[PDB]
Amino acid sequence: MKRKIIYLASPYGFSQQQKTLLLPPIVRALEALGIEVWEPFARNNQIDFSQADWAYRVAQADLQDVKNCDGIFAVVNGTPPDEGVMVQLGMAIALNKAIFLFRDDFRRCSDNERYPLNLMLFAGLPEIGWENYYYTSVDEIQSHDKALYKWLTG
Amino acid sequence: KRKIIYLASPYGFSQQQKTLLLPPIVRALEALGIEVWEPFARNNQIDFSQADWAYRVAQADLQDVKNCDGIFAVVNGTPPDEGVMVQLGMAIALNKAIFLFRDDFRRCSDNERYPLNLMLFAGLPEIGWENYYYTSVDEIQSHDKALYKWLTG
Amino acid sequence: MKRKIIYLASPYGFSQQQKTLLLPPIVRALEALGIEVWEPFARNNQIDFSQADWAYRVAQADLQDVKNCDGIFAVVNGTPPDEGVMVQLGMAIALNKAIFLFRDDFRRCSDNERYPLNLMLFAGLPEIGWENYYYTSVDEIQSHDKALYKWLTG
Amino acid sequence: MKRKIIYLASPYGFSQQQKTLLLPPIVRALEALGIEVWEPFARNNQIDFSQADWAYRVAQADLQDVKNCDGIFAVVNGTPPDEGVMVQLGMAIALNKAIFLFRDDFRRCSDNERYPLNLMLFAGLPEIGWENYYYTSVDEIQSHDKALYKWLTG
Ligand SMILES: Nc1nc(Cl)nc2c1ncn2[C@@H]1O[C@H](CO)[C@@H](O)[C@@H]1F
Ligand SMILES: Nc1nc(Cl)nc2c1ncn2[C@@H]1O[C@H](CO)[C@@H](O)[C@@H]1F
Ligand SMILES: Nc1nc(Cl)nc2c1ncn2[C@@H]1O[C@H](CO)[C@@H](O)[C@@H]1F
Ligand SMILES: Nc1nc(Cl)nc2c1ncn2[C@@H]1O[C@H](CO)[C@@H](O)[C@@H]1F
Ligand SMILES: [Mg+2]
Ligand SMILES: [Mg+2]
Repeated sequence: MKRKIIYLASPYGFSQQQKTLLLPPIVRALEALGIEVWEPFARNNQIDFSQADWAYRVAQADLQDVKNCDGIFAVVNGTPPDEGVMVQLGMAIALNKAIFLFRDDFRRCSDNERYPLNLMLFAGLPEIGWENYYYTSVDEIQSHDKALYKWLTG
Repeated sequence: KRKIIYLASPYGFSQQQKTLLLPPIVRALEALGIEVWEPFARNNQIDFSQADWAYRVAQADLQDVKNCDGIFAVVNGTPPDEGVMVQLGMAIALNKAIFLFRDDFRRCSDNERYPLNLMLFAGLPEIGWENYYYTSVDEIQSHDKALYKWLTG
Repeated sequence: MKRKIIYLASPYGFSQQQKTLLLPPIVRALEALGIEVWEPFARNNQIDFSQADWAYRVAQADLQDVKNCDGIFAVVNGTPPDEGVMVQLGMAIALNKAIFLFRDDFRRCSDNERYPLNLMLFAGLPEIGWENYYYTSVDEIQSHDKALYKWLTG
Repeated sequence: MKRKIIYLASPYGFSQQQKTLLLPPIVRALEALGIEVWEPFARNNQIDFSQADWAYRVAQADLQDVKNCDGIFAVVNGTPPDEGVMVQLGMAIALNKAIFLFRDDFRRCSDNERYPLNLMLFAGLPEIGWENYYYTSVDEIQSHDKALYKWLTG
């Protein structure tokens, strides 16, 4: 059937080693669920970075990808989470996309007891049961008891 | 008549920043005839004894961005605040007017065109985005920049 | 009560509003205790930024000032705390300077349950009683029940 | 003769995927030069993390490790660099250890023209030729033309 499209938002493309070693396993786990993965660092591989307007066109391309995804899978590691990822997450919330968060970072960093991060990151998630959309390890992505799988199966 | 600006900032996280940094910016925005929605003030009366206060603040902030006319996002720091970034994103996706403020003199970015991550500028024009980018509090009321022009059609 | 030299390490010089509104109140609070305050953004205001070596000169003068102060007063607001403040805090720890920390940020941001920040920031403070060196408001700075006041009388 | 000891300071132990996949390749790059690698997350994995005082014990062990290493190899990826790495780098500078910086993150984030990061990170490096101590990929670590190799071989 038409594979669901996930926009995989991450800061992992800014580092040589992270792009090479951290992203492929996450892409693989998502694809093992039957997902069509739009990964921005891969999807922008061929830009003419010769050109001065390259940054604006990457921004417009990323904006179109988020508007056309079915859901976002946002890597929100780091203190704080990446600002580009955060802009993409807020776009997804406002457009009623499916929302899934990933953080295998064990530091807690927040102003509230309910959420391990700034509360805005959870605005598009339900009040009760948001943890089902919150993944804390790559091997958890495949879980039939978590929200990504449930969302794929109607 | 007056347009509504959502003033997104991390300045409510420090007692000193909330009292000393925010009022001057609120004053500058109001002196242009803008009705300013400042989230830390607008949620002063939310029951912070309750466990669900974080969810109610998040929905209130989401509703405010949906109902504001523009966002005025304080994007100081390396990197800019993540909640501000989420709210700027809602605003871009909802076709709100967008204005950015950064009086931080550090450059922190992935590109030479823009002083920050290019996603922050996704909702601004390709040419002339700098007219929407304020680098000092006293620049806010400048008649040559985008905020004043936006009020006067 | 002695006139000891405090190096006042902060990121508040990087923002125009912060430099003029947040930093002076902390300078005054320390000076109200009879401290000689070494504030780096003012102390290096007489440097020649016109030529390209100004960053190496400022880095060296900051290093000397930590070498010669009696204690550091590190403003460790932000998520995370400022990296230059962090380097200078590490210099002061290794140099056995007195250590005092300031955080009026409400957000707890940490690896661990003992301390509100990354544990390394506290390596130079006692195992028990470190709270007495940890200041969470401008008003608290002058309290005679906290370590800064007692250090001046020692 | 005793092998030179490098303290490998990084935030990579806070993320399960980063600890597993990013650290081993760097440890191997350093060991292939004959270095004894002190990596803090592994060196403290035997501490009893059920007890409340573990945070203090890790801080003191990290402090002692920096005092007893010959050099530090500081992973300063991220915006900004990790605050614990920064404290450990500051300790290393004040204690006249050899200093080496690693950043394969292509984002530039700084207050100056000369350096790609906050100028304090370079205070322990010479004014001229500091780039020789600054590594931008795992593959560069072994370069016979950069400062680590020269430091090992007199
Ligand atoms: N320079 C950039 N290149 C690419 Cl391919 N993507 C970028 C860039 N800057 C920001 N982004 C986008 O924003 C996030 C990283 O900040 C990613 O989800 C996505 F890559
Ligand atoms: N705790 C918070 N309270 C309020 Cl009223 N707003 C918050 C809170 N945490 C995050 N935010 C929202 O996100 C931004 C700061 O992260 C602000 O624009 C806005 F306040
Ligand atoms: N550009 C800088 N100028 C001065 Cl005077 N000090 C600086 C600069 N960049 C970093 N620092 C120093 O490091 C910290 C800020 O990162 C301060 O404690 C101290 F100011
Ligand atoms: N929880 C921590 N455990 C260990 Cl072993 N080291 C830590 C911890 N938190 C901070 N650090 C130290 O500071 C840096 C990470 O912030 C590392 O160089 C070193 F690990
Ligand atoms: Mg099919
Ligand atoms: Mg299955």
